[PDB]
Amino acid sequence: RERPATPLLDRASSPAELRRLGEADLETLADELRQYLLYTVGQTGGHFGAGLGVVELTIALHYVFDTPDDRLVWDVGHQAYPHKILTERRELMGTLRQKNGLAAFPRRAESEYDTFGVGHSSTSISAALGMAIAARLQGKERKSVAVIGDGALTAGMAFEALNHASEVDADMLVILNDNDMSISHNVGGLSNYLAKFEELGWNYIGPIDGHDLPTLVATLRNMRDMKGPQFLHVVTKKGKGFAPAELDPIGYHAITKLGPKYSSVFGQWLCDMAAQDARLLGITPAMKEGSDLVAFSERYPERYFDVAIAEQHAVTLAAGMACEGMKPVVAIYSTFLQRAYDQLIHDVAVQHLDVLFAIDRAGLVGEDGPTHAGSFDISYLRCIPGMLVMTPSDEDELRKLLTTGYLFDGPAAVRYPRGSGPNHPIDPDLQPVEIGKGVVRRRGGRVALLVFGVQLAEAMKVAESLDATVVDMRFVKPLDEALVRELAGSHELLVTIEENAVMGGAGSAVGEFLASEGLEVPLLQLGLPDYYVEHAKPSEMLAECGLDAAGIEKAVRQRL
Amino acid sequence: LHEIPRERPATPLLDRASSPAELRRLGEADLETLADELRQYLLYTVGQTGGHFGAGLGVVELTIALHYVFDTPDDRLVWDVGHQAYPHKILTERRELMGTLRQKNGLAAFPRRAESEYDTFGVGHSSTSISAALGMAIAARLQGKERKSVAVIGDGALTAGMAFEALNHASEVDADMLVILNDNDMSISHNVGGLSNYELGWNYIGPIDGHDLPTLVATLRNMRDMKGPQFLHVVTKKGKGFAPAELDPIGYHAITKLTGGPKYSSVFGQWLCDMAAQDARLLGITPAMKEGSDLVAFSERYPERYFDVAIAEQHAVTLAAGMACEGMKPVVAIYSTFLQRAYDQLIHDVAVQHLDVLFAIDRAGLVGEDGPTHAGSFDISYLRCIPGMLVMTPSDEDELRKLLTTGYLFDGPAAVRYPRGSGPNHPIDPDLQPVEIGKGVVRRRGGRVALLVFGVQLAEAMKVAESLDATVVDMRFVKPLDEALVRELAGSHELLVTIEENAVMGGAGSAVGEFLASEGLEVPLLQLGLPDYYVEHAKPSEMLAECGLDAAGIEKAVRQRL
Ligand SMILES: Cc1ncc(C[n+]2csc(CCOP(=O)(O)OP(=O)(O)O)c2C)c(N)n1
Ligand SMILES: Cc1ncc(C[n+]2csc(CCOP(=O)(O)OP(=O)(O)O)c2C)c(N)n1
Ligand SMILES: [Ca+2]
Ligand SMILES: [Ca+2]
Ligand SMILES: [Ca+2]
Ligand SMILES: [Ca+2]
Ligand SMILES: [Ca+2]
Ligand SMILES: [Mg+2]
Ligand SMILES: [Mg+2]
Repeated sequence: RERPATPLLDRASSPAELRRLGEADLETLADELRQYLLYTVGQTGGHFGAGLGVVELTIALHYVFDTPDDRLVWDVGHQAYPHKILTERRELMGTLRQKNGLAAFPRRAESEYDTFGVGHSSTSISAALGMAIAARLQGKERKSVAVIGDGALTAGMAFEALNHASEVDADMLVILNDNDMSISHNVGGLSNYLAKFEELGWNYIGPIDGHDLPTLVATLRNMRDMKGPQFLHVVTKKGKGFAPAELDPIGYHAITKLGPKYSSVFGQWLCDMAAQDARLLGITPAMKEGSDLVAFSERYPERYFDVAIAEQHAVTLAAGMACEGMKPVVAIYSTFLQRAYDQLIHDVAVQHLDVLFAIDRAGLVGEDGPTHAGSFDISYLRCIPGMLVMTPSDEDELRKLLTTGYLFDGPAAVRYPRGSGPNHPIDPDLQPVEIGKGVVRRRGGRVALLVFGVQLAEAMKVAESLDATVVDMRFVKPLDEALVRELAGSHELLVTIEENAVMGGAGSAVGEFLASEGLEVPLLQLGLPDYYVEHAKPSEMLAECGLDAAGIEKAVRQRL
Repeated sequence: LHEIPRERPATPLLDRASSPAELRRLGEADLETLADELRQYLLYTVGQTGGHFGAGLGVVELTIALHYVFDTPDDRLVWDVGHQAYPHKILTERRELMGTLRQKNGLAAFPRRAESEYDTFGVGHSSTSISAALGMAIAARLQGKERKSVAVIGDGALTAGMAFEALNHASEVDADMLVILNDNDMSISHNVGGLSNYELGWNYIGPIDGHDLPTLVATLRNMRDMKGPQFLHVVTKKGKGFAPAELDPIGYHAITKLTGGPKYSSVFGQWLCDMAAQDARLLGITPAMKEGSDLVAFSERYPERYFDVAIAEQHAVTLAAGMACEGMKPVVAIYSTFLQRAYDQLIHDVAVQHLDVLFAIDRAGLVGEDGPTHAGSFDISYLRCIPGMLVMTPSDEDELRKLLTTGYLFDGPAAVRYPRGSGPNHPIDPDLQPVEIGKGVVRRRGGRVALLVFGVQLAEAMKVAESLDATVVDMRFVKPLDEALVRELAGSHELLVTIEENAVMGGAGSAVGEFLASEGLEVPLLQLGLPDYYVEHAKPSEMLAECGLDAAGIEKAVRQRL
């Protein structure tokens, strides 16, 4: 495709210009906007289907509300490409999700029309409420509007926000963008009720057709000046306007521009262990596709649990299953495990319950940017007593360490990144490895590289030119102290490498052990720096952070 | 009743109901006399040891009925939070152990699995019961076992987001479980919330009188045998049967068994008021902990800038984010152990956007008889790894005031952590002045050993330092760490010692170690802090001594390294 002809959209580069068009033009503007959207997303890749579902709703909102003075908050923000296109950024969409281009989601630093950097779901009601409370105290006459999906509304913090808005009699509008969809279909008790609020203290209106610009513009006009907590139920269709996205809402949730993934390796381990042990239970907070429980859910429907977007519940539910003697596996991205932290600590680890966490998207995740980076799980997990914390270096180690944490009688974490690995051979057996034991991959001298994770291949390259010792550390928390102690006595430099924050990370565990035993060897900690890495392709981000061979080699040489 | 008995009461029927099995052999005509005896024993023993008071009083009839109608321990009973579960413990082979309650080596504060097969789920934090119960019911049905599952959740606990996530899921799996809403119109403070002022797939019964044993047994029997998501609305009174407690539900939430400086939370409360008197932008947030965090005076003087979000730690932090987007200045008062539940909101909504939000982290460190479920053991570890966080550890009351001011005036996310209880009782500067960020204060010049203290062990460290003639630093700042001072002491002394009331793993001491390693400074480093296990409940002094964090334990560790 090439740049579609869109003369009307070209007269609506900002809400004020859009607000100078006539209602008779909005209908045509929608077709134009859908065309430009389809065009640019095909040029760069990105999220697709949900943006198409809110083209009409996004036009109406900027037409009826005094944005940017009126505050508009988008939940998740993956459906916000139309919003960006109408807020001075249409002509920059060709840079979307590229280094130094537009970010994946609304970002305050990127435009005055983005009230709240989003990425994680279910924060919009809370943020809109806070803006509304502040606006009221300062006597401003601002509208506060939150657009939340029926999937994002399943999170507990959205219930908390709706309860609190009722309490403070907040003048805000919550717009429920109900399209019956999540990434997968929306499965949950609330989804069933949405198919068929006022009790909670909200003035409910709708449902209305979210693709009826005349109705949308009239409904919004009326609700725009009503007082107190207002709730508009709108019904949209994911992929509206593109036939094969309407047919395939899951596949067209996001598209690419016009060796097995680690998550696939996890999924076959899950199926293989389930065939061998009837105790296994697989849990995901609405990420069946991403974490890849697809086969598992089809082959063992009775042992598969999609808890919706409820990371907290996912974890405490696993704890309860562990009380009865089952073996739950919580599949969760490193960034989303931040939201279940208290359940991991209080309900699982304090009780030393037997729960395995399969921590995907560990490290840098690329175009989705810093809201989704898996930068912290080794730091936040390893300070927790009882936690077995593991960092596989390739597909085969992922399988083995899954097996090892699974069989371990206690809470265990295996983290691994998005994408593929060095494509080494995978042993089909299902046997564990000894806990707390590293593996020496290269016997060298002078400098030793203690690798926790998938930088091992890069460290081996470094090691051929330096003749370094290379250790495939497998465990962070049950640290292999004996190995570290001998390495510290036989080398002049220990170098730790990890795709995790340097502060509090795996290298610091080595450092703590060094300090406690009075071992005086020099130590160089390589890992993620103390700032939020800007979106780019994963290799660009790794290079920026010095976690490619060139970066590792340079830092090692300069230390020596 | 009007007095707490000082001598063990006569409880002939209670003595015949030492476990549910024998409780179930009594007759309906006896349960109401059992309840009266249970209530008397409860008052007696809680007056002997201290403990949670009013919430158990209100579930005395409910607990009797439950163990009478349900086949416990085979049927799964899960108590939410667990502070109301003393009667549950009295009826489950522990009545004669209640005299050890909340003491070192005695019964714990909450139900705990390793303490009794009658405690299906260790609790302390709230709102986990529906999840844990739904988890047990799913397993039971897959193992083909016919057991019942029951969660007893208070109206306060039900304001939490996870409880909603659990109700939505239970209805979706069509789980065979009973949720009982123990509704007494009360949290710790009055229950403030939209849910308070008041289909998802459950079968709702009630409300019913939670103190009428015959309706309870009748209804419970009925619902024990119904299928699918079952939901019983029961209404109780906090303090039922102890007049003074029904007249003051807040003051009798917990009691002491039957002089110093201000509490750190009281210092915070005073700081919050003074700073609100001079800045009209300041907003105070607590998730239902107005008393504990001590926003009492603030909430009375500045009602329009005080926000209690109920037991909703997550909304609390993201609300603050939004307040700061409009130029207001939110202060989130939150316990270390409870900030664990809003970690994602701090990181993604606050830290990633560098929003101006101050976190006053109370109950940092060991918290005493409440035991490991409430310990503030990790906040230094889980916050210092987050980019953009200013992380601060005051050593006394005046330091607390100064670092609150520093964190507030700082434009961005700041955190000030402090323990429960009182400090060394040093003069407090009435002014509102900040200190320079990232700079420690040399409080003693010695030699050979340098103590780098992050927080309230400073006084104990100063005692060891005078005995050893050591150098002592009051570090004040973990995350913008005083790199120049550490480096100076590393060349000057033979041993650096780090002291903090936080896990050694990932703690402030390891921030020092990270710094030494990156500059290749090779000085011996001894890290004192909290060990890598869960410290069993005791008096705070007893827990701190177990961890080596009093003057004697510090000196022993130092002198032993030397
Ligand atoms: C806390 C959290 N967990 C998981 C995700 C992964 N995720 C990205 S989009 C999405 C589903 C969106 O569903 P919905 O709210 O209805 O938006 P829609 O696409 O249906 O318009 C999910 C689960 C997330 N963004 N945040
Ligand atoms: C996540 C969390 N936040 C805060 C607390 C503090 N807390 C302990 S007990 C209590 C009140 C709970 O009220 P409720 O559930 O209604 O039981 P009641 O005391 O009325 O019987 C609170 C807020 C907690 N236990 N957990
Ligand atoms: Ca796709
Ligand atoms: Ca083999
Ligand atoms: Ca060789
Ligand atoms: Ca160790
Ligand atoms: Ca530093
Ligand atoms: Mg949806
Ligand atoms: Mg209550």
